[PDB]
Amino acid sequence: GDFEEIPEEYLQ
Amino acid sequence: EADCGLRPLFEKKSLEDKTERELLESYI
Amino acid sequence: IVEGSDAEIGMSPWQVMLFRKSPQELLCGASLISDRWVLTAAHCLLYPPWDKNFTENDLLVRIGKHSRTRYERNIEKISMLEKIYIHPRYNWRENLDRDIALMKLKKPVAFSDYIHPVCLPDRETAASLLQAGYKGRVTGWGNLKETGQPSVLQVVNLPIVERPVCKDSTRIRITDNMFCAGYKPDEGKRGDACEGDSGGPFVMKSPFNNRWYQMGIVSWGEGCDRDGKYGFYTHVFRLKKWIQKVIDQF
Ligand SMILES: Oc1ccc2c(Cc3ccc(CN4CCCC4)c(Br)c3)c(-c3ccc(OCCN4CCCC4)cc3)sc2c1
Ligand SMILES: *[C@@H]1O[C@H](CO)[C@@H](O)[C@H](O)[C@H]1NC(C)=O
Ligand code: NA
Ligand code: NA
Repeated sequence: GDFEEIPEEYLQ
Repeated sequence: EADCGLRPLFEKKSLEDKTERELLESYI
Repeated sequence: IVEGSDAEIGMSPWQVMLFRKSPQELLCGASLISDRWVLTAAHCLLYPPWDKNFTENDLLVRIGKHSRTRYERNIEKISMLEKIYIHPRYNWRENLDRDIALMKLKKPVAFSDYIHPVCLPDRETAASLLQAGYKGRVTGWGNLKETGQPSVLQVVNLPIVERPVCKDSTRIRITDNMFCAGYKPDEGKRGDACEGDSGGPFVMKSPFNNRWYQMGIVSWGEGCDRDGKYGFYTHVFRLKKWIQKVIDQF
């Protein structure tokens, strides 16, 4: 399946 | 690294993983 | 990994997942060689034939994982990349010769029971262990068959293959910078890396000092687990001078 949401801190 | 390649949950505790014996047995 | 088995927890603490920011997806395997350096295949980052050319800001490195899709809170560590270094002579136009890249993490990762670096081989270790018949280990979250995905990290042990046999199995020109591995059609055993596993480590455990060494990098193959075909790996020791150069200079 798809991946689980990772903290937003790692996407900026 | 000083302790590179020594796994906390295996080598460091002197425990072997399920199939590492397969590798070692292949090294004539 | 095709025909492998679930890895034990902490079995490959150097395993790294190359993760794409958007869309969030698994791109390749990689390995931790220090608190700030990750080793992978150049083809994971650059391969024009497939319109692939990722920069530092396009991805994340996830360390200490076991589950492929879950965000393992308090266990895994996600890091951003500061810089990517691809071998100046990486030959993507023809045979992936020198398929190797280094990635510098923005900040060092702290080691733990699940995060720990693998050793790079020395000339003597490579000479002693890189022999036909000797088995190495490959790990990854890649596909379970050529044509689905595992729930946790998979593992498979494979024997290094005689150079002539590697050469006679393909039309691609192979160089001294690669070696191949896998079982022969008559050996009655299977196994291979597959899509999503490339860039990952091929390791061996030295019987002299009990340490794990990364002898290869999953580089290329034609299909996954096909009879009479073999997986090709970048010869890490052969390219160690370049590795030390980059790390020492940068
Ligand atoms: O034991 C091994 C060793 C390495 C690999 C690799 C890497 C691998 C294999 C082959 C090549 C191509 N070769 C040409 C000759 C030498 C390099 C490269 Br680069 C890298 C596999 C793989 C297969 C398909 C894929 O995406 C399909 C999906 N794509 C459809 C088109 C774009 C997306 C991604 C990874 S499977 C496999 C098994
Ligand atoms: C790949 O991306 C880099 C950096 O954005 C760029 O300099 C280069 O022109 C691109 N294409 C190739 C084939 O390197
Ligand atoms: Na040939
Ligand atoms: Na095969």
